[PDB]
Amino acid sequence: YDIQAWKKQCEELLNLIFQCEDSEPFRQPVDLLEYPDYRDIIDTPMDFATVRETLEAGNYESPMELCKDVRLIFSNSKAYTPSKRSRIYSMSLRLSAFFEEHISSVLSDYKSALRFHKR
Ligand SMILES: COC(=O)Nc1ccc(Cc2ccncc2)cc1
Repeated sequence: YDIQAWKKQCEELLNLIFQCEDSEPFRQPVDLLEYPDYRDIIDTPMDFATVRETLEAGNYESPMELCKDVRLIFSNSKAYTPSKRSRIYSMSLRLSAFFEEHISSVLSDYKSALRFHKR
């Protein structure tokens, strides 16, 4: 029932994502010089360094907020892909499955801890 445990659990999950070769296109903001029309399609850019920085700044209140930003990285990749068979999109699908598999217990434990706090 540790209400604060999610933060280090998220730091460790982010460390695992950074070690994954599938995260390489998503470690830094999309290069607008290489994809000049990117902001015509994508309203809110997001990447794993921004997520890590937001967490380290103490600007996430809950793992649900972190999860919303990580999910935005994947929906941006799906929205920008010209094909469902593109390399970067295919990497986002595997990385998304890995993320969802690992974030599930973080979300469950935090919500359980908060319910216990308000029992
Ligand atoms: C400096 O790193 C980048 O610019 N990385 C990157 C990440 C996503 C995209 C967008 C995309 C393209 C094709 N399929 C799916 C999504 C482009 C580039």
